[PDB]
Amino acid sequence: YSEWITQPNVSRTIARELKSFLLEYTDETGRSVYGARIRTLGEMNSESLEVNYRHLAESKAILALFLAKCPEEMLKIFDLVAMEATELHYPDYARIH
Amino acid sequence: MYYGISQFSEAYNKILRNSSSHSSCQLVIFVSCLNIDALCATKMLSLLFKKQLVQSQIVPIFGYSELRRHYSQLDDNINSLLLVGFGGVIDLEAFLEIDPQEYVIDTDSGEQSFRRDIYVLDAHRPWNLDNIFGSQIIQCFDDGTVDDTLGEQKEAYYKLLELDRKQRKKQIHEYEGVLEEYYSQGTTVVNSISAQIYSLLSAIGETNLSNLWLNILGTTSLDIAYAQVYNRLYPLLQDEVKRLTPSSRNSVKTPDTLTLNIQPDYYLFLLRHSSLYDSFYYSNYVNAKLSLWNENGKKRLHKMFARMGIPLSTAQETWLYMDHSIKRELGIIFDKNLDRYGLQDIIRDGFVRTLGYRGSISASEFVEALTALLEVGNNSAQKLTNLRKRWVSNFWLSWDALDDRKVELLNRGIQLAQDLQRAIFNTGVAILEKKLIKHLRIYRLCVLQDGPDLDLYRNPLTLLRLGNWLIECCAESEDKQLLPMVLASIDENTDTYLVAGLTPRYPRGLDKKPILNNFSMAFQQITAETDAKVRIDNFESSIIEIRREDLSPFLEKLTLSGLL
Repeated sequence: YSEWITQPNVSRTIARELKSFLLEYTDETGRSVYGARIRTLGEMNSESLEVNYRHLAESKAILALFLAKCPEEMLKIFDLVAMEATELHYPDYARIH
Repeated sequence: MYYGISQFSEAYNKILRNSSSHSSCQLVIFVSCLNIDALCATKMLSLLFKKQLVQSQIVPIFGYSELRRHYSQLDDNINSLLLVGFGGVIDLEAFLEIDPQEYVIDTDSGEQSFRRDIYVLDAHRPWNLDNIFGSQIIQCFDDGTVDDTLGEQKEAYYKLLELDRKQRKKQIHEYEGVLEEYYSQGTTVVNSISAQIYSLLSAIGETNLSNLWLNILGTTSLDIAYAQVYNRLYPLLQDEVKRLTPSSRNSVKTPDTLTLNIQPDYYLFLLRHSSLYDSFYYSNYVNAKLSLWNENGKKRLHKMFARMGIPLSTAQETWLYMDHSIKRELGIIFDKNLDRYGLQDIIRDGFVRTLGYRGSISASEFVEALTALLEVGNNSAQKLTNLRKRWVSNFWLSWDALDDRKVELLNRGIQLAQDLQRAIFNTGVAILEKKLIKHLRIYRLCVLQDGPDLDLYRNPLTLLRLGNWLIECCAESEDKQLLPMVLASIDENTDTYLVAGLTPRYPRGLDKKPILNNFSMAFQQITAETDAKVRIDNFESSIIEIRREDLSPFLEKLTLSGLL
């Protein structure tokens, strides 16, 4: 699996995939989950984003499989994606963490 | 009218002719304490009389009762008084029990002269017309309002005075109609007393950066309650800053350089002494816009700093040690963001003074320090008097803080200002969370029955801090109608409520004609009708104090009145 995650086309695809997941997965109210969690993350000036795995297993479940079988590579990618998502949400959050 | 702004020189020349000598003290200044603008005007005036070496006495006075006492014990050698920051809105010739024939001398000619002058330096309106026209002894320093506005009332006063049949009936009914429509106007401040003294200093040729700074301070003290007057006066202050600023450029900061810039002076609370976070958090306007008295507004303020790219720990640093790059970039960081939260009126240019190497201070911060020193600086009638004595004594801590030699006293003022605003804020969230503000049909009512820091609000200026904090919050809401407010607070020691009648006002950024305070005469009418025991001697006559048992009948009679 790690040999697959580290293939650069696969890596770039995975980055787009997780970004799409964060921006489009919602509560049954239609409210974006990680939109609201990122909003809260910045308000707390936190370095941590709590991604619920069951959400990732509901949509783009292959990424949940890679995350289970190969977390060290996947979490590096997902960290970059999460920073991208919150930098999109808050400009210059790179100054805070 | 009595002395127009073109002829303040003539009144000052009359002062030096009558009541100046090496021989004796002859000039008394009564100044209303608990008034920053009156304080700054008196400081400017005292520097003038020091330079001209005029022997004089300053008396700080709380209210009209002490005024009548202190006037009564003046010796005939005192042939000029200056009344600063009060007295224009009451018939002083009647109230001080003047008979002009007791003071008249040297008629020759259809003419008179008098053994004592009473010059009045007051910015409150409507003028009492017995002062402006009736009296020959009272001498008001007019801003131009009389000549601009009161021609009909002038004609009505003189014709009614002349008019000791059908024509007689018509005329007397007409001019009583005019005068009883001019009176029962709500009270309002139209100028800064300090700017009037500054115009006098311009006439005499006495302007300098010290007197200009005092004028800036006295004018800046009006900004919270009387925003339109501050906006009227601000261009003239810019002119004078540029006229008196030196010609040097690339001026290296040097321990002797007094500098007085116009520069961005945001509408945050004690920015250069607070942290950044606290200067947002304890600002009246920020609290009003964000509804910061609840956790959602608190979340919004955190959201703002996060979006600005400011770490919260940096935001909470005391401003001197707060990151230099942020301090350079702050104007950009605000410009990019504060419209996004509707806080765009935070952006402002204001007067900032920095002397040598000992920091920078805006007029906003400086008046906050001075007010805090007035508020918290140092059997019932005796206890009340011993409290008013503390406030008369607090005047001299604000006075001495105006001197650069005593900046440790200014730092006392800064610290007291922070802790006072904290007390105001906690009382405010108590009021709004427990929903104390009862919405009576004509006006909103808020009565503090109990709570921490209750023993501060027996001071009028602290009560007005809380009133202004409330009024900004109500004004910046969309759902609420703009209505007058009564704020009251029990003193458990004297067993009397101190009660303040407060105007509403528009949102801070909007622009319409001014709103007047009509609690000033409504309280008088209820006082005149009632058997209750209520004191109405404060110079800010929209403030009264009343026994606890009498309040609810008083408020019931007030809300039955149509005058508000």
